[PDB]
Amino acid sequence: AELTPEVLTVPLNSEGKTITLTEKQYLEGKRLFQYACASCHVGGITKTNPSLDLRTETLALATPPRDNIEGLVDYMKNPTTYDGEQEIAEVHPSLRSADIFPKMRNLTEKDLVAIAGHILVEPKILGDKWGGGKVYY
Amino acid sequence: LLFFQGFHNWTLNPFHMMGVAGVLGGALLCAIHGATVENTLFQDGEGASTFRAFNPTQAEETYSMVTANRFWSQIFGIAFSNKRWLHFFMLFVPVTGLWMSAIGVVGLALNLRSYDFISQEIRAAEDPEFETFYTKNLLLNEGIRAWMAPQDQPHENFVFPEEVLPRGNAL
Amino acid sequence: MEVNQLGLIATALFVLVPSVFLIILYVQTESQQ
Amino acid sequence: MEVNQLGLIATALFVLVPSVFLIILYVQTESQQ
Amino acid sequence: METITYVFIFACIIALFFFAIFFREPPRIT
Amino acid sequence: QTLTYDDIVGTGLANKCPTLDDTARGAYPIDSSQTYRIARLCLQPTTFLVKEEPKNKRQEAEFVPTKLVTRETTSLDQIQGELKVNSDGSLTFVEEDGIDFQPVTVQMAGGERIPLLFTVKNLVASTQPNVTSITTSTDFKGEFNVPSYRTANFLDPKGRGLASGYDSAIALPQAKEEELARANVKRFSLTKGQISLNVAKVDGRTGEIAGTFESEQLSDDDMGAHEPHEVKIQGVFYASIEPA
Amino acid sequence: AWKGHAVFRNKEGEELFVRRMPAFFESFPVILTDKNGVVKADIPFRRAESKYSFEQ
Amino acid sequence: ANLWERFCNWVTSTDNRLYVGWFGVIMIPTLLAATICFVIAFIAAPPVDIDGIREPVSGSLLYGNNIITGAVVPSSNAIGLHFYPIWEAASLDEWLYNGGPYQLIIFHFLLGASCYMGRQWELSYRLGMRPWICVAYSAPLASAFAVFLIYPIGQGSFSDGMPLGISGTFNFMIVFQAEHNILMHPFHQLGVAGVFGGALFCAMHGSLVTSSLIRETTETESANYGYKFGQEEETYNIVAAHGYFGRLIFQYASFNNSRSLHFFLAAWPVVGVWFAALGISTMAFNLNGFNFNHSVIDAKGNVINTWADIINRANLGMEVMHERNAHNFPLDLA
Amino acid sequence: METLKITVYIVVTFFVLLFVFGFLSGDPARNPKRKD
Amino acid sequence: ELVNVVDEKLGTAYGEKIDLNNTNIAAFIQYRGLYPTLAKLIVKNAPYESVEDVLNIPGLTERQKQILRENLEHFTVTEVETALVEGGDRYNNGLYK
Amino acid sequence: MEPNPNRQPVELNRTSLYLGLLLILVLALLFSSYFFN
Amino acid sequence: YSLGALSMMGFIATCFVWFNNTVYPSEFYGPTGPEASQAQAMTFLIRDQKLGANVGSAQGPTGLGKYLMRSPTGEIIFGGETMRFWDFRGPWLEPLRGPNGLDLNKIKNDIQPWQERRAAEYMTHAPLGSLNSVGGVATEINSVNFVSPRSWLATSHFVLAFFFLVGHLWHAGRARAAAAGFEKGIDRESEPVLSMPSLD
Ligand code: CLA
Ligand code: CLA
Ligand code: CLA
Ligand code: CLA
Ligand code: CLA
Ligand SMILES: CC(C)=CCC/C(C)=C/CC/C(C)=C/CC/C(C)=C/CC/C(C)=C/CC/C(C)=C/CC/C(C)=C/CC/C(C)=C/CC/C(C)=C/CC1=CC(=O)C(C)=C(C)C1=O
Ligand code: HEC
Ligand SMILES: CCCCCCCCCCCCO[C@@H]1O[C@H](CO)[C@@H](O[C@H]2O[C@H](CO)[C@@H](O)[C@H](O)[C@H]2O)[C@H](O)[C@H]1O
Ligand SMILES: CCCCCCCCCCCCO[C@@H]1O[C@H](CO)[C@@H](O[C@H]2O[C@H](CO)[C@@H](O)[C@H](O)[C@H]2O)[C@H](O)[C@H]1O
Ligand code: OEX
Ligand SMILES: [Cl-]
Ligand SMILES: [Cl-]
Ligand SMILES: [Fe+2]
Repeated sequence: AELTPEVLTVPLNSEGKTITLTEKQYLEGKRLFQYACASCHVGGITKTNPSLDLRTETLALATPPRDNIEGLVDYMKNPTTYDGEQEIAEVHPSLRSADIFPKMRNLTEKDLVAIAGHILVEPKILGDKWGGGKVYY
Repeated sequence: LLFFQGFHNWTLNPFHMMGVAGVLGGALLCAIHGATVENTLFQDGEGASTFRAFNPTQAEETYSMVTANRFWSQIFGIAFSNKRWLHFFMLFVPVTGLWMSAIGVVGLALNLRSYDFISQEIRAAEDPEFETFYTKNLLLNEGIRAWMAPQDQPHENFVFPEEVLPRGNAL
Repeated sequence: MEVNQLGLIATALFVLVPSVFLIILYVQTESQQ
Repeated sequence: MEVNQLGLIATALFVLVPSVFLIILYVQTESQQ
Repeated sequence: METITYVFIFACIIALFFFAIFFREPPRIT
Repeated sequence: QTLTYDDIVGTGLANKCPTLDDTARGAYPIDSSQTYRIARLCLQPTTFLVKEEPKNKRQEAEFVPTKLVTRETTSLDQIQGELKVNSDGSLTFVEEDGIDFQPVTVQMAGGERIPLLFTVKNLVASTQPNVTSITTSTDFKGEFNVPSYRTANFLDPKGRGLASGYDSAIALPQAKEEELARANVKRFSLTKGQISLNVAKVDGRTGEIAGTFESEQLSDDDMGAHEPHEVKIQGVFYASIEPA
Repeated sequence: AWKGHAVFRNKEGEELFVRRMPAFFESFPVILTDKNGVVKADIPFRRAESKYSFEQ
Repeated sequence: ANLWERFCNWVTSTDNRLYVGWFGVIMIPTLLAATICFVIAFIAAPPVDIDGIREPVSGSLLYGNNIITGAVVPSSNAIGLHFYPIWEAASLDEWLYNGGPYQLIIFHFLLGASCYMGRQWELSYRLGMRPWICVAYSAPLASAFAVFLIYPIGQGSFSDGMPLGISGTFNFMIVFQAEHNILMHPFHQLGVAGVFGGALFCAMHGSLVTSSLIRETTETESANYGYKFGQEEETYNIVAAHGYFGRLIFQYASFNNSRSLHFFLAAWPVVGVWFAALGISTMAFNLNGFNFNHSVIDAKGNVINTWADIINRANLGMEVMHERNAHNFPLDLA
Repeated sequence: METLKITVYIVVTFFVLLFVFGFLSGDPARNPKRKD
Repeated sequence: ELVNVVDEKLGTAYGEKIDLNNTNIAAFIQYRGLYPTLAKLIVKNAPYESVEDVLNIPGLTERQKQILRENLEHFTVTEVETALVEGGDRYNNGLYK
Repeated sequence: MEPNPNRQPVELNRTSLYLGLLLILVLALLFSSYFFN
Repeated sequence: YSLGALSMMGFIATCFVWFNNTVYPSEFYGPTGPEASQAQAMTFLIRDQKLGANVGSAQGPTGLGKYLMRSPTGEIIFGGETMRFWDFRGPWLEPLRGPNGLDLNKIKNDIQPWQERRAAEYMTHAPLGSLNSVGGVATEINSVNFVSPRSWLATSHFVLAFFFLVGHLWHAGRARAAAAGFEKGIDRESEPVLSMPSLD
């Protein structure tokens, strides 16, 4: 098995358009995920709130849907609760709270797309391992 | 090693225990005999590094058996006084232990385990407040079997759904 | 506890039988000239 | 039959304890000069 | 019976320690 | 003069209800139109008594004294709730929230440990009627809930529990279940307990009342594996009344 | 006596098969599959998120 | 001589059947205190709430255990690292419930066993020996400090010390592997090399000396009567033994210097057990054994399992099951 | 409990003082060779 | 006889739906719009005599009612099982990952 | 320390062995029924 | 004598770095072992209270309070396994403490977002990691490259303090023997034990 274009094609937005990531931005996304996110979201779970994970099916039921690149990027700019009712930037890392989350400081838009790509690609690779926790280790 | 804990409860097996005693007793004898010889050496030369004072063609003992005996009799109560018995016992201890463990493994070939103490299982089944370190180990063993068997025995095609896996609270 | 009914006799003989064997051989050694 | 649970060990020791006592004294007598 | 048996065997071992230490065959230099 | 955590820590004073000077023999006027509130109710047990079980049916089923073995972990504190003046000028206390339970283990003569969930959970306690002032003669009397001492996720040593765990004895794969059924099938008890709080000292100015209590409740039944004992708990209380 | 052969069926009428204990296992979970080895029912350990229970 | 000078001469007397000494004046009361309490606790102590969760574990013979399952249970998790002597308890029944005997035993034991090391130095000095038997003993001593004291300190509770019983020992080992992957830690691996090698070298040295015993006896008697206690002559032919073992392997693989040989027999298990003790004592601060879980990834990114991944499944099974009612939050942090 | 605490404190102090004063009591000179 | 009440409740609609009287709050993540705001309000204002009593929680906005009305098909009500509601188990039942 | 001069050798001849064993076995055979009861 | 002193100091430094968050500030060295375990109980207290839970009255599986319980001297402390670490003191936690320990009214009302961020950060940076620097428990997958400085500093200095204890014993015994004059072995002519009465 290889890391094909078809593995690397993820929904760009919610209307239906897709983007195909390169292997270089997949691997930059995994590096930037590990650097900025994996302390809480190793393997696609969430250590500090295990009820919510990074499975695509959970990201799809979020409000607004986060199961596409534009939805994931917007979360990294202005994170909300799962229903979209409260902005949670004072307790979740984001670009608007990069003063209190200093690892968010120099992330560019290409960096957020790369992280968003890694979050969407990784379940297509790992299956239920992504977001499944220790049962699937 | 972890298969034998989880499936055979091999730590509970008295033949393995005899093996452990022979291995650890062997390493103890190795350490103590070496250290005893090195610290009861006769001064046979002028160097502070004392290895040069030995010659393989010497007839004389290089260390004082009498001093070693007096030392150990006063420290530990008993001591060797026969060098031949001492060295035989050093053969005997690790060799007997390994033989004992081999006998245990032969039993485990047929799943003839020392898995459980029947009297504690009867009591634990009827008295939900009775808990021992043996009962705790059995739960650990049940975790090992369930969490490892699907990937450790892939010929079986075990599908253990997440709800059947034994887990304690939270973890 | 509900233990094996033969465990006491099995343990008592496992002790007593080789222990008395060694005692017999010890005592008759001491009595030799 | 529903017998005393200690009857076997009581009988086994009642045999074995004085029997081994006599054997010890016999054997060490034979080994004297 | 079990508890008595274990303690009995243990107590014999402690007694054997006593004899092995204080009533050993004395090491004699010859 | 008012202590901090560094003065309190390790001394055992944290397990004590606060007291009132002997001068505070006052009265707290209850205005029958105002809403009041308990800002902090603290119950400090001093005595645990357990009823014995005579195998006879008859005999004197007396409460016997027990020794605490789980150390200074016994007080309920920071309990709040509304104090609703009723029609007749009786006050009813509706427990809302706080540290309103403590597992306690006591030991009887002979070594029997008795675990109990010492609690005032969902306390609804009422006074007498016609009480315009909380006085040193007021007596709150009330009923509370005693949930199961273990909750539903608790696993026994053989891995059996209620919401989790095995439902059988896995060590005896071919034993007859029907006598293991009381140990195999876990059950969550929910019982009622009965408390009477006797006001002894009122700081009528501040609104701090203090007194004694007596509580009667069942001990733990070990998820239904055995019968619980009747336990009587006696101690002291402190409450602070505050107009909401 | 032989109690006879037990045939397990779900509420949809499909025959289930209990996965048998291998000899290695002092204890084994109760897992019921269809004829294609897909898990259809079980006796779960944690009940709270169980989807395959015999009651369900 | 005054009474103090007479007492000092008694204490340091080499004529005492068992050497007392200054370390002995500490060792003797402490070890007697630890022994007596251990024996009484092992026989008769009531159940102990080891996990601080009002779930007492029965460790003693009178409470249903046999020799194999019985233990002196570690003190309660609610106590943590707090010093819990008898006087701190409101009653003996509370001290017993909370696992008081464990703290009393291990503290007297470790103090006593430290003085056993000093006493070994002391007698060697009085006898004119070289002083380093005590250094060899520092290996098992460090191991005892590791499991009874250092591990609890780094973990924050004497409830994580090794129980004083046989099955309790096994529980300690299994949980340790679950939480630290001790098998994959090179210090434990050096420990194993220390003990397997030590038993190997014990067998080898015993066998080579026994093989090279010089004939002084007939077939009808034990060859051990060929040696007389305190004889000046060597009782075995070390040149013959070297000539055998240097042909078994090759000539330069074999010791011909008995002093070098015996130093090696000392140093191998001792250095190996030191690494084992440091292993436990460094896993006390949660620097764990090697984690290769998901180290092998294919071209797509599929995890390819290795034997380390199979170990992790076993580790998970112990981890999810151990102390099954004690955890309230997702991560096992201490 | 207080009486037990004082008894252990006394006993422990007694044996510690024996150890310290005993090692202070010319310990290097208690050896079979150089009794300086 | 002696029955496991949690196992028995899996034979009811609790086994198939979100029981508003009993189900732990994390099951509201299964459908869009419930968690944590509406889920917190539903758990707090329980018990309910029917599912449609969930539209009587006071203070709900108009869009909040519309969310609940979309999701009435996924809700059920049973008897309050004390084994599921005591200890705060509706908020944290010790299940994580 | 000088040895103890009161020490004496002990003897049991073979016939005494046979008599004693006869005694012990017959007492065993006699009392065994009562010990089992 | 110096080796004995250095060993003692090494052991003290190991404890200093492991437990002390004053001269080893957690903002530089990461949370202590106790600090992270306390930070986890706090994190889930905060999350569950935000969902509507009454944290002072929640029973855990054993009957002890799931979030809050009493220490053996009555102070209100975090529950679960972190009951062992109730003596932890840290600047992010001390504003929740009252006279009787953790104050339930301050917990309901006065947890700031900076404390919520700090608790989550500390819980996810516990000093637990593998020798190849994989962060978290031994059962964790590879992803996070983390071993806390406190773990590196404590482990190193325990190792060093121990061998320096061994060195003290080596050199103290040798200096004693060399001063008395038997460090090179027993003199064959005046072997001391042969001038002693037999023990039995
Ligand atoms: C105190 C801890 C301890 C100790 C001291 C032991 C000791 C032992 N274990 Mg036990 N074990 C333990 C804990 C312990 N165990 C625990 C907690 C478990 C979990 C249940 C186990 C699980 C376990 C299992 C599953 C087994 C053991 C076995 C044994 C025995 C191994 C003997 C041996 O040397 O094999 C080593 C191998 C040999 C001696 C064979 C000969 C090797 C040849 C000669 C080597 C040739 C090398 C060649 C020249 C060069 C190689 C190339 C090189 C590059 C490598 C020994 C008695 C084994 C046993 O009982 O066997 C009978 C066994 O199978 N143990
Ligand atoms: C060699 C004698 C000896 C020693 C060292 C100990 C040591 C101990 N006992 Mg034990 N004990 C002993 C004999 C001893 N015991 C005897 C004979 C009995 C029967 C009466 C007991 C009965 C007993 C019980 C019932 C208990 C103890 C407990 C203790 C522990 C705490 C004691 C304490 O807090 O004192 C306070 C310390 C002092 C007063 C120190 C003063 C010493 C000098 C003056 C100061 C120098 C200190 C400094 C460290 C320098 C040391 C010298 C160094 C440089 C070499 C401690 C490990 C308790 C325990 O085990 O808790 C878990 C406990 O409950 N003991
Ligand atoms: C107090 C001593 C100390 C401590 C706590 C650390 C800690 C650290 N170092 Mg540093 N470092 C040190 C001394 C220390 N180092 C020394 C002496 C050197 C020169 C070699 C370095 C050079 C160095 C480099 C180049 C790097 C680090 C890095 C690191 C970090 C990761 C280490 C790692 O992955 O280890 C891997 C674990 C090992 C290699 C195991 C070593 C086990 C030792 C050798 C056992 C010692 C036993 C004893 C001394 C000998 C016993 C013998 C017996 C017979 C008596 C960690 C913070 C890395 C980093 O992250 O930088 C930012 C990094 O790149 N260190
Ligand atoms: C591989 C060898 C090795 C390495 C790399 C280290 C490395 C380290 N050790 Mg370790 N140590 C070692 C072996 C080693 N050690 C051994 C063998 C022992 C004995 C067992 C120790 C005992 C030891 C202790 C007890 C401690 C350390 C500590 C440390 C750390 C800081 C060292 C320091 O600042 O000292 C101090 C430096 C000096 C004493 C030199 C003088 C410095 C002057 C006085 C500083 C003045 C500054 C002042 C502010 C000036 C301002 C001027 C002003 C007017 C502006 C460092 C990581 C410390 C630590 O972090 O503990 C965890 C610590 O407490 N070590
Ligand atoms: C690990 C324990 C330990 C052991 C077995 C030894 C052993 C020895 N020490 Mg060393 N010592 C140690 C730790 C140890 N030491 C430490 C940590 C230091 C730094 C403070 C020293 C400082 C030191 C000096 C200055 C000297 C020795 C010397 C010696 C040697 C001669 C006897 C003597 O005077 O001892 C003294 C014993 C100690 C200082 C401590 C021994 C500790 C054990 C546990 C006994 C403690 C008993 C105590 C009374 C218990 C208190 C209990 C509590 C409840 C109050 C002997 C080999 C002497 C020597 O001849 O060197 C050439 C010498 O002059 N040691
Ligand atoms: C009722 C109560 C309280 C219960 C008790 C509690 C409890 C839990 C009990 C423990 C039960 C227990 C004993 C279990 C262990 C059972 C067990 C595993 C049995 C093993 C049995 C068995 C047959 C094993 C087979 C292998 C085997 C033979 C091992 C023997 C190991 C052994 C004895 C090794 C020797 C150890 C040792 C300390 C020897 C010291 C020798 C010594 C004095 C050397 C000194 C010395 C060195 C020299 O170099 C010179 C020159 C001289 C002169 C000299 O002197
Ligand atoms: C811990 C300190 C975290 C770090 C670092 C990051 N996240 Fe996170 N994340 C965290 C929590 C507690 C939550 C739940 C918040 C809530 O109350 O709703 C989240 C949530 C997300 C989500 C939404 C998941 C969903 O199912 O909708 C996403 C997509 C997400 N986080 C992404 C994300 C990224 C990309 C991060 C790195 C930059 C990151 N998180 C950091 C905790 C923590
Ligand atoms: C479980 C039941 C076990 C019960 C055990 C019964 C033990 C009985 C002990 C019998 C002991 C006989 O004790 C033994 O007596 C013989 C002679 O009789 C003594 O022997 C002595 O006298 C004989 C004959 O003069 C000499 O040859 C010999 O050299 C001398 O030592 C032994 O030195 C002494 O040890
Ligand atoms: C821990 C608390 C105590 C701290 C002690 C520190 C105080 C410092 C001065 C203490 C004095 C020690 O002084 C020491 O005393 C002893 C006993 O009295 C003297 O007297 C000793 O004489 C010789 C050796 O010299 C011994 O054989 C004899 O048994 C002993 O009486 C030592 O020769 C002297 O060196
Ligand atoms: O005590 Mn004993 O084992 Ca040490 O990790 Mn956390 O704490 Mn408990 O869980 Mn796992
Ligand atoms: Cl466990
Ligand atoms: Cl926990
Ligand atoms: Fe030898």
